[PDB]
Amino acid sequence: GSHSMRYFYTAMSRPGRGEPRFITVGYVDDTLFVRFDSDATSPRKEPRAPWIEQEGPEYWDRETQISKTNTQTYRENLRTALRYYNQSEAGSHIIQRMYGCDVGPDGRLLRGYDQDAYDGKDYIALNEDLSSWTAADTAAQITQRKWEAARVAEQLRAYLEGLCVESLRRYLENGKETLQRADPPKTHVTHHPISDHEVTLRCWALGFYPAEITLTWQRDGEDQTQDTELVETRPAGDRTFQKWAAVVVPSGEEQRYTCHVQHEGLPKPLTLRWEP
Amino acid sequence: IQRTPKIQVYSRHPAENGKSNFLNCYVSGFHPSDIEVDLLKNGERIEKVEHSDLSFSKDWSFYLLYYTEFTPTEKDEYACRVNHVTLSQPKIVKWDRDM
Amino acid sequence: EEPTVIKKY
Repeated sequence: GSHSMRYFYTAMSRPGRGEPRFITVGYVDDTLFVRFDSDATSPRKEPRAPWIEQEGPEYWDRETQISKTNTQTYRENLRTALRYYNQSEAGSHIIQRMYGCDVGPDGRLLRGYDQDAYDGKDYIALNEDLSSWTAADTAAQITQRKWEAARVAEQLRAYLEGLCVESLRRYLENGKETLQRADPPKTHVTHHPISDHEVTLRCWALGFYPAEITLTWQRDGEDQTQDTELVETRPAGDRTFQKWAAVVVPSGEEQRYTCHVQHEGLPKPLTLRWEP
Repeated sequence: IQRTPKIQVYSRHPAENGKSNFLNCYVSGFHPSDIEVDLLKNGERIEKVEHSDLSFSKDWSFYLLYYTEFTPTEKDEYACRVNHVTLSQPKIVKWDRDM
Repeated sequence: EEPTVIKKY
């Protein structure tokens, strides 16, 4: 199926408590495979997935260098961001970055990203054309002029179209046993009386991967969108995820409701009900 | 400017007294990143509790997973205690084997 | 794999 690789930067300043902490994590779909922490004893890129360990020693050193240089780049970016917003040097601030590429089954570039955020708000982002930028304000505009001058988009496009997809393609092969395996969810409905007139029906989905999934409750065939309680998908801790959709139905009308499940690990969308 | 963390307490596998399992507390949708989370057994801070590497969603909000191994019973009670810059007092969520 | 590419604000 489709796949994606993404890198996430987190540069948090901490006034009076040392230099800003820089963190990097690489993900392939919903799996984490690399991590860099400027706070670690020996700051360097470390493997987080079995299939990445087989990379040559040059790999790990090349990657660790990038992150080290980036540690400085973004620490400088945090200082620069302070001036752009006329902010004090006594407050803590955060810069976030998430970029990467998406590919279809044929492993071809589908889309590319590179977004930067400051204190949670959008700052600047590379447009889908991979050649133009979008500045959220006059401050990010300054950064845009710099990036256009230093031909940054050009460099990113090159990566996004070359190395990004190439390395991802290689990663998918080495970890095909897991990265290319979709585990369907395990489902069941629970019955929990709320009163003498209403009861709660909860549709569960467990041990599935990837995280993407769709749970819906239907009343006589009608989706109970604005009526269903849908908890945020959560990680089980074993690479798989969990999620449930609940709906309060009148007692004696439980058979008028049906739960629908959609996951790429299932050949056909599922449908279940309360099983007394 | 700041986002309060959403909290969920649950087990990796379906509960079963006597059988070993994992107790999880998933905090998400918060900002900034600084946060303090403890897993409580009958009210006491369980020692040696691990957590995943900090990451964030598409809306830039952070999320972490705190987990500890454990064997549930019908008497022991577990909960998660969370504190964040957006919380005046630590919030506590009692585990529920049906949530 | 990450690219080099330096992005000074």
